Amino acid sequence: GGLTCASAPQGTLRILEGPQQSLSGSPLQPIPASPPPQIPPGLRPRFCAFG
Amino acid sequence: DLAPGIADSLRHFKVLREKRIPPWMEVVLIPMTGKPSLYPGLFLFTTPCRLVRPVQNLALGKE
Repeated sequence: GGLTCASAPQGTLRILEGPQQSLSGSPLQPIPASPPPQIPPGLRPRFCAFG
Repeated sequence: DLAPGIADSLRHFKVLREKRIPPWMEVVLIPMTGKPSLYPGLFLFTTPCRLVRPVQNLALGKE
């Protein structure tokens, strides 16, 4: 009436919960790159010679 | 063969602030080859004294 060893298991199942990968879009930056410093339009000379 | 997917899943949780993964957990996965490289294994640090720095996570754009 006691507990005895039974037949060895024939296989093992290991369960884990996993989600999946999306598409590669690689959206690097809101406003991207190093935007260049640049000329103010027209500007004009702010200096003249004497005479 | 589950370590890569696990590291990527854990990195996606911290970026999107899902689960309870701290926004700053370091999911590290030092791969193992046959070469005498650093000891293999998946570490996960969340302690209060490490240095961190922001980087724009591509494929999610989520800093």
